[PDB]
Order: sequence, then C-alpha cells, then structure tokens
Amino acid sequence: GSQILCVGLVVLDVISLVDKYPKEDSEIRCLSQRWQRGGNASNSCTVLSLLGAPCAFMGSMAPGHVADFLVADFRRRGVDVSQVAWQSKGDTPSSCCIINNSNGNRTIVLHDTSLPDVSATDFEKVDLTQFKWIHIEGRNASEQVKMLQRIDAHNTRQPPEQKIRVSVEVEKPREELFQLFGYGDVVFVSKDVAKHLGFQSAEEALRGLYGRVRKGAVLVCAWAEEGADALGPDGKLLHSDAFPPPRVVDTLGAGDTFNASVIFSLSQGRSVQEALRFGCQVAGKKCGLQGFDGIV
Amino acid sequence: GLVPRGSQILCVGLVVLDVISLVDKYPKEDSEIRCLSQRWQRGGNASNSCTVLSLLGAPCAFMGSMAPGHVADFLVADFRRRGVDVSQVAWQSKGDTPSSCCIINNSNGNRTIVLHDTSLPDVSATDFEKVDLTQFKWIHIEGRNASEQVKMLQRIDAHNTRQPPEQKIRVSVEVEKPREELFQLFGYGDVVFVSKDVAKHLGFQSAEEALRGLYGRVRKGAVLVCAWAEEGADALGPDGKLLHSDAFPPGAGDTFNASVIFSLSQGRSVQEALRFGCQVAGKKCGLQGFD
Ligand SMILES: CCc1nn(-c2ccccc2)c2cc(N3C[C@H]4CNC[C@H]4C3)ccc12
Repeated sequence: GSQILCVGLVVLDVISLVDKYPKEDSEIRCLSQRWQRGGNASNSCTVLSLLGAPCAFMGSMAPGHVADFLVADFRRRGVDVSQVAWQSKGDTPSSCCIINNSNGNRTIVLHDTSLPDVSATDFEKVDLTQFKWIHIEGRNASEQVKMLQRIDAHNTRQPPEQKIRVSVEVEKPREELFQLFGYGDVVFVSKDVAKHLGFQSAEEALRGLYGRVRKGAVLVCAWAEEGADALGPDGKLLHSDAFPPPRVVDTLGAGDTFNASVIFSLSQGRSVQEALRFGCQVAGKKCGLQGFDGIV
Repeated sequence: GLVPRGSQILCVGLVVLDVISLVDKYPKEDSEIRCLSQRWQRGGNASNSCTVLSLLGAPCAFMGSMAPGHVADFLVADFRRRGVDVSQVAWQSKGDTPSSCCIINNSNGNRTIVLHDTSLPDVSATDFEKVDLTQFKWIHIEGRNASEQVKMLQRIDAHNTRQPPEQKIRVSVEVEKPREELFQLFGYGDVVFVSKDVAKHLGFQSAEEALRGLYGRVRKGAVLVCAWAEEGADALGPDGKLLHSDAFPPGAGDTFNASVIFSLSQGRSVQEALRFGCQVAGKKCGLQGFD
C-alpha cells in the first residue's frame, strides 16, 4: 500500500484579488483574477502531491467543461482520479472567492449543485490494497460511517504492519457529523466547530472533546494564528506555535494545507509533535503566497 | 465563411464574464456561505448590443480583446449561442479576459460589485487598421480608449470619401461613462448616444436639457440621442426639432441603443427609431436575459 486517498469535495474556485473587502452596495476593482481547483479533499491532494506523496482523489463530478478543467489540473499534479464517482444529475460545484490582499482574508460564496455525494456503495467498489492512508472530509455522515466500518473490517484481517491508517475531519458545526468523532486514528476538528460547541481555546476544546474519540486516537485542533494543539491516549497536551509569514496575502485552503502536511508527516513515521510542527510550517508558508506553487 | 458585401453591423467594445450570485444576506469578510443561485453571463456593452441585433435578425459582428483560456472559451461559445460573428476578435498575448463578480442580496435588492481587472489591452487603431471594411453597412463604437478610437473613426471617414452615397458606412458612437477623455468622441458619428449618467454628471437634469446643452459638440448633420429611464427618450438632429417618445413600462440601455441602430439601419426615420427603441427595451426589462 503506497498511496494516500482523500475522500471529499472538488470545486472550481473563481478568485478575485482585492486590496480591501467591498462595502455592501459598493463597487471595487480587483487587482487580479484566476481559477483554482478547490474543495477540501481536492486541496489536500495538491499539497500531498507537491510534497512528494503519491495520492488519489475520490469525490463526485459531472462531466462537462468544468470537470475537464479540474481533471486536467489533477493530472498535471499527478493526482490519481481513477476513483472518481462520475455522475449525470447536477453540475460540478463552483464558487466566488474574494481574497483580501491586505490580510489574506477569504470570503467564499459557494454554489452546491445537488450533485449526489459519494455513497457507501461507491466506496465498496474500491481496492483498499493500494492505500497506506485514507482521509475523509466529513460531509454525508450516515453513509461515511459505513465506509469507515469497511476499513476497520479490512484492518482486523491484517498484520499490525499492513493496516490502513484513517484520518477524519469534522469541519462543520453540524450535529449529524459528531458521529464521526468517532472513528479513525487521527481526528481533525476545526476552530469554528470548537467555538460553536462553546469552547474558546484549543486546549479547552481538546479536553472537552477527547471523550468522544476511539480508544487510542489522536485528536487535533488548529487555531489559525495561535498555532495548533493535539492530545492523545497519554493525556499529554501537545502544542506548536504558528509560523506566520511577514505579509499574509491569501489564506484560502490554509487549513487544508495544514491537514495534508500533518498526514504526510505522520504517514512517514514522524511523531505527533513533529507532525504538528510541520503542519504549522507548511500552512504558514502557503499564507504568504497566492495559490499553492511556491511552498516547495 | 463568405460575408456578403455591406451586410453586417459591427460593434466595437468590451466583453466580460459576469458571475452573478443571489444571496440571503451580505456575507461578512472571511465567511463561507451558500448562495441561493449562481449564474454565469456574458456582459459588456458592445457584447450585449450584438446579442440584441442578432435576435432582431441583423447579421452582426463583435470586435473586442480576449486572451486564450477557459473564460474566453465560455465567452466565445455564448457569443455563438446567440448567432454573433466572432471572427474580428483581437486576441492578446498579454493579460486577462475580463471577469466580474456580482453579489445580489435577496432580502433588500442591493447590488455589490467586484469589477474586472485592467490587465487586458484595449483594441488599438493598428489592430483596427487590419480590418477590411466592405463587409459592414454600419459600425458602432462603445467609447472606451478615446484617443485610439478617434483614429478608427478617421479611418472610416477616409474610407467613405471614395464611395457612392449608397455604399457609405454609417457610424454611431456611445459615451456611457462620465470620463473627460470620452467627450472628444461627440465630434464623430452620424449618431451619438449619451447616457443619463453622463448628462447628469455634466449637470443636466433631463434629456431635453442634455440634448440642447451638448448638440454644439457633434459634427454637422449628426443626430444626438439620450434615453432617460421611465421618462422615455429624446433625439435632436440638424433641423433643430426635438423628437420624443414615451416609455413602455413592462442591459436595457444596450437593448435601447441596439434597437435604435437596427431601425435606422433598416431605413426608418429617427422618430420611428426612438419609438421602436422604446418598445423593445420595455419588453427587455420585464424579462430575464435577452431571450
Ligand atoms: C496552524 C495552521 C495555520 N497557520 N495559519 C496562519 C496564517 C497566517 C498567519 C499565521 C498563521 C492559519 C490560518 C488559518 N486561517 C483560517 C481562517 C480563514 N481565513 C482567516 C483565518 C486564518 C488556518 C490555519 C492556519
């Protein structure tokens, strides 16, 4: 098993770069424009790829010129798309992204297109033998849990040296998702989810939510410019300072870059401290750049 | 393919891709939200007029700048969806094909606009030097880069000099932005459209004010035209008689300019053209798109 698989969304991001966020009802002129292959699982694949780890994306896509663009980009990055759950109903999602060039704040107006999510069925049709690691962007709970149990099963029939590592991201404050909290060896929970659950810091969210996780799991929580924290089975809290760049110019997919990096690091044998640290280092570098290119 | 001589109406100006999102409420900086709906539309003045002229049944051509890429590809396919001849486009090796982003608030109607970047070079007098003119009966110019467009109008003038009256090319000019550089364009064209927004900025409070105030700026023999929303539209020619037409309540300005051009190009009178202009732009306003 040599590849890392990420399961979630792909999206066409239509980006405008402005030097100040527009006031309601006003009209600004943008500095520059570009398109980008977005979506969480999609972004992660880009980062894993640029870091040298063979990987594969799996999510829904409607055939057309949009998809043509996205696939071209995938392949230009060496991301295996063979596992894509093609469709006929709905369109491929897109979004308008305003990025504030004076602090890299990014505002996203998303357009979901009814596109049916990957289902337990779809996943059942996948050859788990190719994959050292599988990461799942929490969207359709019920059905995703099903996929998770399938991987455990497969694991219960393997040497502890041939099991598939599983990470899970609960990014949205949404009750259906808290079941995911859940499975996997590594669980990512967003700052946004932690506040909405009443918590006002990472160590606090970490102490509050550790109870929900599979025995032996590592819970991970990033907190933007305050760094990231983690907490595992020994009860010892781990921390890493951020690596802010001098000028923050674009934070679109900062958290995806963080997630990808921590996975990469852990999948390469490194410790949780080290992975946490590396997570912060790559995310920091991305935020000082437009897009993904220059991080390596 | 073969365009028959003196058969087409040419429009020179901007094309742009508008991404249009309808939202519950204006988003706060650094949020992520779901729009109610989202739409990609071809926009720009010369671009919209072409669409209108096609639907009216005129052969017509667009001339503007684009850059190779997926935005142009959409723009080009949409141009063709509407029967527009796209073969005089000025392709550019530098810059971005214009793209604009518009947010419309469902619970208040307000429009927030992120306007396109400035990187793409406009069409130049030398770009335009390369065009063979015998194809066009009428040419219409969206005022943008004025000093360069004046050369283009001088070229058409030269062309016309050596031609029978019945193979002269009619010329119309459109000044929609309050930008001083544009006002020199008033001096060119058989027909000059001025927008309400420009008249007001010059301090005129009505079409009739605008027409009387600015007619001294047009070449001898020209007709000056100004549409004023629900107040209808006026026109003033060489004889000094103000012509008028009321609105017909149900890109309307573009639907209006294009409709007037069509009617005059079909040989109707200015009065009949104001009227026609008013009917169509009425119909457009109670419609979604140009369909
Ligand atoms: C620890 C990883 C990381 N560093 N920086 C980081 C970036 C710049 C300076 C310092 C740290 C982040 C910023 C993020 N975002 C999410 C929000 C959406 N836009 C504004 C917020 C920033 C997310 C993760 C990280």
